[PDB]
Amino acid sequence: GTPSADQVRYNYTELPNGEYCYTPRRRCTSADQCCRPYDTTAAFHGCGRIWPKDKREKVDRCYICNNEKTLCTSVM
Repeated sequence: GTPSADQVRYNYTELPNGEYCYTPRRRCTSADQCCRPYDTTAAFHGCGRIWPKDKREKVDRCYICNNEKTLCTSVM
């Protein structure tokens, strides 16, 4: 029932640029690049900063949270 790291997981997919996807907590340019969540029905993708650490450098990074938006990938 409760949220878990499994909810903020990701799945390996193919991108239009020829690559697969950019790992989480990695500097990206477009959300589409950021690896999508393992369960699109229980999570979403996007490029930004969901932590104070990334805010310091001010650099958009791949992130993945659950549908409940209660749990998200680690900061490190």
